[PDB]
Amino acid sequence: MPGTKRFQHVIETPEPGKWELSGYEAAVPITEKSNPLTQDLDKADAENIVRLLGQCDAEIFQEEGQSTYQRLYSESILTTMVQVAGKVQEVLKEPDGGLVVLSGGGTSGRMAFLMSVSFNQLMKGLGQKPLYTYLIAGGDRSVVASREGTEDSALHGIEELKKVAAGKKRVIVIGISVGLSAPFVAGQMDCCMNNTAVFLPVLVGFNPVSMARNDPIEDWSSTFRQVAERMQKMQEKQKAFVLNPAIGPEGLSGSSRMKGGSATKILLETLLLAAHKTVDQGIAASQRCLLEILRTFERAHQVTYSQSPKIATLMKSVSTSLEKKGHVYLVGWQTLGIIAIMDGVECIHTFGADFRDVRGFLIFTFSQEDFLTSILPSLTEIDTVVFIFTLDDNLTEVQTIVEQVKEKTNHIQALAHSTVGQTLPIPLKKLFPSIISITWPLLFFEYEGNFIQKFQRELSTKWVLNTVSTGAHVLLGKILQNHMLDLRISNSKLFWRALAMLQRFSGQSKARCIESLLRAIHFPQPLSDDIRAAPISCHVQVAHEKEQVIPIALLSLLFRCSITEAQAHLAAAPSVCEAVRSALA
Ligand SMILES: O=S(=O)(N[C@H](c1ccccc1)c1cc2ccccc2o1)c1ccc2c(c1)OCCCO2
Ligand SMILES: O=P(O)(O)OC[C@@H](O)[C@@H](O)[C@H](O)[C@@H](O)CO
Repeated sequence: MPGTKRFQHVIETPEPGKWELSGYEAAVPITEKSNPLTQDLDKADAENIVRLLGQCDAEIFQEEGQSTYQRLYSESILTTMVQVAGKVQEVLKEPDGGLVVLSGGGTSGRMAFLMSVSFNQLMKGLGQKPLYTYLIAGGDRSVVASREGTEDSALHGIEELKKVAAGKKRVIVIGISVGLSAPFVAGQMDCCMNNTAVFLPVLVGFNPVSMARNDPIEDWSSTFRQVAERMQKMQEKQKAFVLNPAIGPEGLSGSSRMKGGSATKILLETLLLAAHKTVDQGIAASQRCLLEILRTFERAHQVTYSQSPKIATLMKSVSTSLEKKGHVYLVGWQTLGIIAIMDGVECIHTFGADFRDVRGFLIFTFSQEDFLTSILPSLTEIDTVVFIFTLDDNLTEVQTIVEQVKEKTNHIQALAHSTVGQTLPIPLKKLFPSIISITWPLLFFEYEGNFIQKFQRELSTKWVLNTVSTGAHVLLGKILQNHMLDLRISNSKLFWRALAMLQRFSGQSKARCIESLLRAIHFPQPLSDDIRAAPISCHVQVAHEKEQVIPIALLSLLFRCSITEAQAHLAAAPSVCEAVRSALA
């Protein structure tokens, strides 16, 4: 019947109690799974939220058990990392005509960007010409914008890759997709494989290839799964690589900006730095050079979450200011400013939040007086301002800007990174009562700009900010168990996540979930055979423009009622979250 093909890949909803014996659950990609540790995230207080997320984050470093998924520390992964270092090196030895591309959509593209800069700094620092570039879905503007719609075109990925790959002779394309999901990346990998004289593709993500997306890509003939399966075959001859450890599910189901983004840095910085230090030593990269770096990153989780109580506090003050319709500001210097801005933007699509609700600033790029004159005026008793810097920063810029803000608001808080035995100028010190200071041991660093110190701090800040922004919103009751029910459908992945969530929370059939979703999307238009047969992009484009789509679909199912009825029931309830919560009961 119409819509049969569009929806063929969808698994049937399991009967009550057999979620598993169906094999529905064994098919849920790890990156889409519910994390058992957070099944009551919607009840944890600030302190537990920090603990549960710090624990989810810990799973990146957890080793493989004995019939189960390879992980970061597994020998198959580390060995692939070695052989990939190997190949970066070949390009490091012939810079002329050589290029290294790091590419993803959304947070994967964001991660790509940071790391491209870093490794270009390192090559510059040695007086060599920078060989790194990034690519992000929607172009460069996406790096600091919520633009969830642009990951959906394979042609567009291939375009940008063709652009940047100019008249280069040797090109390493590291396609980064956490879910092994983004059509943007799928197209690049496939293009690399049709020209391995020039291209070497390395696919990075955190699902088994058996769980990679297998739904049709609208501008492309093969699926992500097929693309990845073919890369895996080429790996035996070292012409493609698939680097895909399991890190376990996200604490907020499907929120791959968290662990997936963190693991992406951890994995690739490790690997790239190894390749660099070892080319200079004229020695092959080895599992042992990778491990040193991996273990430093693992200390970095420990170090970072040593400050949990102060993390939970800042969480409370972020959450308060948002429950009172105030705003939260994130002010930080160099690369940590950038990470600040990434976190705030991501709250827009992740939580349905205003750009002003949690916003980031670099000293978006608003310098000292500029920020003092324009942003500083608009503050308020209930707002929160957050300062994020190292002690190698312009601490005279810092204390000034804090001085002004202190009058306009008292809920200030800071996150400061020091090597041991650096001290905080006593003015600054007096301005913060419980400060989140994170002090790092000394480590022997090979290069000019201490790139290993940079990676530790960026990562630790990411964890802190992610855990804060995410927990702030959970506290406001806006998450259901460990799902964001009320998301904006802005791409095909998110369409599938909505449909899966409808099956999960209603328990009702596939066909009914699909119908209720399309009805809620296209209302006031009824279901026609055209709509049923439409490509998924048509549904996304209409759904993107609307509110409460998923809650309305779910009410419809729960009350076995029409869209008209569900909408009017929603409007006659204190809140979305109450309407849904009470219908589920
Ligand atoms: O397009 S799919 O091949 N893959 C997506 C996916 C794969 C890899 C990374 C992210 C997302 C997906 C597959 C999938 C299977 C079970 C439950 C949720 C699911 O989400 C797909 C496969 C099966 C699906 C489904 C979608 O829609 C939701 C309901 C379950 O049936
Ligand atoms: O890396 P993927 O699986 O291809 O995901 C790419 C993007 O959808 C993803 O990063 C999204 O922007 C984030 O909001 C997920 O929290």
